[PDB]
Amino acid sequence: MREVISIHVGQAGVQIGNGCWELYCLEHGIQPDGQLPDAFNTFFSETGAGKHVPRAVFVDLEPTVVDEVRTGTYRQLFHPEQLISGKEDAANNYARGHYTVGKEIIDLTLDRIRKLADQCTGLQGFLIFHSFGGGTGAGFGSLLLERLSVDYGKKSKLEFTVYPSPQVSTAIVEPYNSILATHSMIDHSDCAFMVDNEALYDLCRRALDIERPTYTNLNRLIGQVVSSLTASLRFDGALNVDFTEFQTNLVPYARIHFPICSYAPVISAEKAYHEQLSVAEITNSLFEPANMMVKCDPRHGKYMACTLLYRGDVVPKDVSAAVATIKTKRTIQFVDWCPTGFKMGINYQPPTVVPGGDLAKVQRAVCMLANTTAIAEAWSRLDHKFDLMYAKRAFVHWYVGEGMEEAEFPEAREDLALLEKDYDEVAAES
Amino acid sequence: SDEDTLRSCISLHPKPAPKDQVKLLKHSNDILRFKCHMVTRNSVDASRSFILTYFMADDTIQVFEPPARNSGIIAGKWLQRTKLTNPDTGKPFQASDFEIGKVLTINCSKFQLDEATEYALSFMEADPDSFPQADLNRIVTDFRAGLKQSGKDATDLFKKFASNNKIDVKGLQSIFEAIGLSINVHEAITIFRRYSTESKPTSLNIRDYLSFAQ
Amino acid sequence: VREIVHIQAGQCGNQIGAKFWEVISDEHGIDPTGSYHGDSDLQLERINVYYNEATGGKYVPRAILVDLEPGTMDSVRAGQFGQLFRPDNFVFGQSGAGNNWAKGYYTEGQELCESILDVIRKEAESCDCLQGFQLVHSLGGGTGAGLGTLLLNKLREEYPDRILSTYSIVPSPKVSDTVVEPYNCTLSVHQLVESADEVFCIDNEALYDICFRTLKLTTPTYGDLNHLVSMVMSGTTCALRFPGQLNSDLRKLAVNLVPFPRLHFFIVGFAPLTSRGSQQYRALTVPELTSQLFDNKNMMAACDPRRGVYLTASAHFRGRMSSKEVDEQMLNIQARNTSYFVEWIPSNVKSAICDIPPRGLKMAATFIGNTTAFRELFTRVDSQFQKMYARRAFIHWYVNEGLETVEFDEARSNMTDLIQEYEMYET
Amino acid sequence: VREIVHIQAGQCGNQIGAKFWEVISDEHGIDPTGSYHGDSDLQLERINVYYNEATGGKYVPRAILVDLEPGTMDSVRAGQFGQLFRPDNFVFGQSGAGNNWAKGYYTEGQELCESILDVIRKEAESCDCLQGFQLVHSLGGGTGAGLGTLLLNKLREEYPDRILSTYSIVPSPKVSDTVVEPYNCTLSVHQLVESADEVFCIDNEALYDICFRTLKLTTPTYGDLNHLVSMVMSGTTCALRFPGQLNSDLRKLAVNLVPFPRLHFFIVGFAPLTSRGSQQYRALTVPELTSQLFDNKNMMAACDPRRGVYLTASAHFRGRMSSKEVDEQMLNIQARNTSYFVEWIPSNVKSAICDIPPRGLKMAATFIGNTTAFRELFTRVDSQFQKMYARRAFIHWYVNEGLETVEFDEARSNMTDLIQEYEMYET
Ligand SMILES: Nc1nc2c(ncn2[C@@H]2O[C@H](COP(=O)(O)OP(=O)(O)OP(=O)(O)O)[C@@H](O)[C@H]2O)c(=O)[nH]1
Ligand SMILES: Nc1nc2c(ncn2[C@@H]2O[C@H](COP(=O)(O)OP(=O)(O)O)[C@@H](O)[C@H]2O)c(=O)[nH]1
Ligand SMILES: Nc1nc2c(ncn2[C@@H]2O[C@H](COP(=O)(O)OP(=O)(O)O)[C@@H](O)[C@H]2O)c(=O)[nH]1
Ligand SMILES: [Mg+2]
Repeated sequence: MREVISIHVGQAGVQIGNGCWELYCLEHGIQPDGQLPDAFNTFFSETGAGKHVPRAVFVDLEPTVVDEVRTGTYRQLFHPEQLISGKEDAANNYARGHYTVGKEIIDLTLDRIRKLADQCTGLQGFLIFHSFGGGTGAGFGSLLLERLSVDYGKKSKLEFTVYPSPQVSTAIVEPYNSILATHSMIDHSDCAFMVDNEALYDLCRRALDIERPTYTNLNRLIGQVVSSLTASLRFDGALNVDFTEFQTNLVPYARIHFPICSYAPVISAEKAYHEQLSVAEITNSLFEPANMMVKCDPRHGKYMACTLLYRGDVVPKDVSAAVATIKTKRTIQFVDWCPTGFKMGINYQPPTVVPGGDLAKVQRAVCMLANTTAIAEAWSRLDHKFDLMYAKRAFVHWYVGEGMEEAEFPEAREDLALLEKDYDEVAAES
Repeated sequence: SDEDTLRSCISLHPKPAPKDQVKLLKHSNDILRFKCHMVTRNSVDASRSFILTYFMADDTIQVFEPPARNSGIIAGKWLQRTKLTNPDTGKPFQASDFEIGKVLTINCSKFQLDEATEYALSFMEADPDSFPQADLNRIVTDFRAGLKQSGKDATDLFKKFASNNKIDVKGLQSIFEAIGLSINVHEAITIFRRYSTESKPTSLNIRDYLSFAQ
Repeated sequence: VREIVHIQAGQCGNQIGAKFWEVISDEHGIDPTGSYHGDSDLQLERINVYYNEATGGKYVPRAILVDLEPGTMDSVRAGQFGQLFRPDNFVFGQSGAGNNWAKGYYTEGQELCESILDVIRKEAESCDCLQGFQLVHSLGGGTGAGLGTLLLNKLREEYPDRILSTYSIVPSPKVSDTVVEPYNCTLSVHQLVESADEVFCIDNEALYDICFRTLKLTTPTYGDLNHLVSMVMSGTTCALRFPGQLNSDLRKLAVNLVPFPRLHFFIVGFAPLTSRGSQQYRALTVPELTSQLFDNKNMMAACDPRRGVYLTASAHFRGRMSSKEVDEQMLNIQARNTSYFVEWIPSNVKSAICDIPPRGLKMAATFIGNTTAFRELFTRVDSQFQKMYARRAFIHWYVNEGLETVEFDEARSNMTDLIQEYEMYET
Repeated sequence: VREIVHIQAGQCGNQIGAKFWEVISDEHGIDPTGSYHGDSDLQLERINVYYNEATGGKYVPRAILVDLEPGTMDSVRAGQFGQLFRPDNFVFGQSGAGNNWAKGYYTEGQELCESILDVIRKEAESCDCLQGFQLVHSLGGGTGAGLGTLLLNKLREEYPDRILSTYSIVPSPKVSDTVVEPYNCTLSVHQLVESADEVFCIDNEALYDICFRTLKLTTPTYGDLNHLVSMVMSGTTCALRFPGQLNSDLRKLAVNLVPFPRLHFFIVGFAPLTSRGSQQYRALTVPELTSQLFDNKNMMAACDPRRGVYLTASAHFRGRMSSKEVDEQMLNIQARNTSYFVEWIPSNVKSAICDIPPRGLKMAATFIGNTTAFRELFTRVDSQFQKMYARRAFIHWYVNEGLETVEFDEARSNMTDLIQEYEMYET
């Protein structure tokens, strides 16, 4: 009917891809072998006999993470062509992941993505997952994005990627890679979402009461957001929301596109009995800074445009009252030159829970994606960290030796400075 | 008040009428609740469900209407606790007049009792003297006497009047009518509560009913 | 076809009005459900005065319910005749009563006034005619004293011609249920004098006294006290509802009993009343009723007439009796006690006769009078007002709402002149 | 023989259209399979108004369905009355809605327009006569606002004489479901003013307000919201379908209600509306019907008439009833509230009576009016549009389709002149 293709690059992309696809199978009711014990065509293709095959591509320059799936339980579901593995990873180097090693495999993967698109008669967009700090996430993702832009043109390329955390960091060279990937992404991407692990750790500890989270717990929370966004297309609802509808309302300018993510209710099994969790409670919780998946306070900035998606037992009349109460909050800021600011989506299919999962069985749930100037706080932090390292030229030799010309470093710094100006002139008022 | 009326008649100084302290102090915490609906020609009011409250400490009837979503009717207390007199008998209402299946005229409006709370049924069972409708021994003896007079095997009655090998309240009424004796809906529910081997007494089993029948 | 609109405001008015509708429903034979199950065709002649007809053969009363908190409506829904009232006629707020005249008049009064008036306009313009309004409220309270006077002002503006007859309960002089009543009462009176045509004052202490003296009740409840008030409710409008030898409606009552625009506060009383065990031995006749009516103990307001003088008086009789007997007694009672009547108005006693008496009574009578004894009532509230007005601190609760202190000075000045007005006419 | 062609566009138009086709199927008594199973011969007199007949006595409606994405189309297929619609009448694209007026009008509008027009030509030329067209679409969206207006202009070119009556949804002023609405609404207004003869504006905020105030539904869903709209389309065309004492079709409505070619935006209202538990207390008659119709709360568009003045209004009455009582109400309501009508047009209120009322209701009425209170509606979207247009960014999504920025200046200019057009006729 209409199709969406998911593309995963890097360890983080494959790890999130594992969590996302297990939720899709449970929601639709597909066994790990592809058989059954609707919206199947959206994410899956019918092989001819009883098995279903998903529309996904897994890419990484090292075999360990990909080989986990190949030996895992879910190995039967996927096509061997979809699982593409390189030989040696980029070693946290943008230059290595872009020019020398990335170009060894770029045309191999693009053929498989294009081959999958031939079966997608109603393809409406792509989903792409990155880790900004990683070499493959940035260097290889930039090369893939640049190619897809000219290969397909006016087809939505939506991104859901991992922003470096404000203080928690695992790679020293991370500020270098993130800025370099910023230049390539900003012009080619239709819209890119931000999440960071530091915010998720606090959310996965406070609201969901788990003291010692792993990457596995964080991936499932990410999986819920992707399912909610795609639900409006997969299942019936009083207000259908398409990718193009998301693209038009959320982004006011070409370069302001970056939204932020939130989800509610996020609660444990014990507390569920004590709260009714009607429309008013879930909507109010979406706006507190504690629930943001990006560790930045919206009170520092303002709101340009927002989108809400409702799932389950929701009546449209109660939605209007909830958002109207939101408008009365003086704790929330909006720019005068955008009075309406909201699109609402209501879908009937409730969320699906996972065996050994972390979330209770809530009858209704809501997801929010919103555009705010508060993200300018995040860009400044990365900008300051980069300047100290580049002032003393702390890691330039590694990048130059792998094909990089040094002139790229000031240019990528310049575009980020222009982007920071863009968010500031938007925040101005007339 | 009418109690003051009796005081005025009895003595030249209308000394205050004594309230029954023994009944009040013992039965202060005892409340029986019954689920009922109106028997009226109005289709809208006929679908309204009510809960009746009877206070034993002072013999008052209180009627409450639970709130129903998308009903369009302002629910709430439908009748305050009141010392109401039975129009049928001309006497103040007593607990023995409250029987399941018995239609009660309250506020000269017509109410049919449908269900009773677990404590109300248990309390009525615990005191058969004041609640003949819950006296199971009388019902059992009458049932046995009627079966002997009719000469009809209970197994054949079970086969004839049971749906899916189970007896409903209407089925038990049908069996009683076949014998030739009446059964009140309160009596049948008491039979179900005592004998039925399920958590919710809605049906009877063949061996269980035969134990009640033999 | 002289329809009358009834409005209940506040905790005190609603409870009395609820007891009022039981009597009217009983007299006309109206079922609590609204069906008619009476016994005489005469009851159906002029039921339009108080009732409207529904499609399903039911009858709906011309009643509007007003209060600031929902607690009072829920009891009315629990009332015996609760179903009778029209569901949309219940208009209520969502705030505490406050027991504050300024808060009731200004803060919550304006919000409710706009909603209430359109509810009233529904009943007011749905009938072939409308003679007068009928309000039940208390003056010592905050909701009925504050908001009730506000609606009284608006009703006069839209309907100047109609008689705005009201029934009020006065704060008791010995022990009362609220400390701040003299503030609430003083402010209300200024609105009451200029706007309302007819005001009847009722005192709870006398209602205690008569129950103890005559009815001989040692556990009287608010049911008995409100029931006695409901008798005068039905008697005054009874002339419109039933035929009689000499008809006398509200506008007749206002013309005769009111000699000057401001001297219109009235005292009321009802007969016969007997200890309910001794009723068998009473030789109840027309002269016996006359003995009760003019007896000071039967007066519903605790202002002894003997301490003042009378200006006008009127009595109604319900039932079949002699016309000469009724007229003779009023001549005798006027001449026998000339020391309590003004020389410059002869024939101070007005009469009327009604064909159908209330249920259970072979005949019954109602008495309404005006006298200078009201100066005792206003003295009690005025003397108290001066004491706590010096202690200007209670005003701070009224100040926070927005009431300006000169309103206290203005209201007492009007009340003081009203006291002086009854003083000068004694001469 | 006055056949009417129904056209639906977009998400809102189909769901409203789907609910609308249920009601008239119920009124005529059409089984969901398409076979007639009604109860009166009067239903078969002029069934030609809305339904076509196949070989096997299977009635197929004159419906054309249009959308850009199949998501809305498949929901109609699984509906209760899904089997009724003609399979070839479903015309749909294979692209996202986009919620962009420029994309809907130009890029995907041209591709679908040629195919859609031949589909209408099948229905238009298959009847002995064809009175007018009837469009249901949304203005805040992209498919109904964009492609619907494109089809509206083409329909005018081929069939200038026929009445292009449309039903539209107006964006809510407080909180709405789309950010970019002021662009889409303003651009659609310029096309609608010159092309469409009759436009009815419907707002969701009134629908929620009506259900909460009157019907007491705690959770009113779209099924309830579309159903209230569903009555109005049935009531207007009823004069065609059934006999009466004074017939009044669409062309009569436009002649009376439209004084000038550009002042034709209308407000609609329906009566009676009563809570499910409240109906037993009501005495539904003609005078009670008139009370709701002219009450401002029953209006389905959030434009308070008292803030403006009326020019023309028309009312229909359904049910066996005295013609005199209907005519008197038109006179009284006009003379009672003369402050809200223009002196220079007498007899601003039209009346018409039809014999057969809808199911369940013993008599029902429909109100359609024209007033200057719409100046409030267009001021809201103008003020938002200027804040939209100063921040020139959202134009980016419209320019890429090919829209010139001069159109935004043109669209506001024409709509601005529409605002002052209502201003001057108030004098
Ligand atoms: N939230 C989340 N982040 C992850 C996860 N796995 C990896 N990451 C992110 O990935 C970063 C490390 O880089 P990689 O995971 O190796 O990504 P890469 O681009 O493939 O880097 P290379 O292995 O050198 O090719 C860490 O800083 C994490 O932030 C995960 O499971 N969950
Ligand atoms: N006689 C009588 N007095 C009452 C009743 N209910 C309340 N009151 C009196 O009304 C007085 C003031 O009450 P309040 O609630 O403030 O009246 P409101 O605020 O004007 O409606 C108190 O002194 C009460 O004793 C009743 O049912 N009967
Ligand atoms: N009342 C009502 N409004 C609806 C319904 N469906 C959609 N809408 C409204 O239509 C507006 C725009 O919807 P949209 O999807 O853009 O319609 P389209 O693009 O023209 O097909 C939204 O603001 C919705 O509130 C419905 O079934 N009932
Ligand atoms: Mg990697």
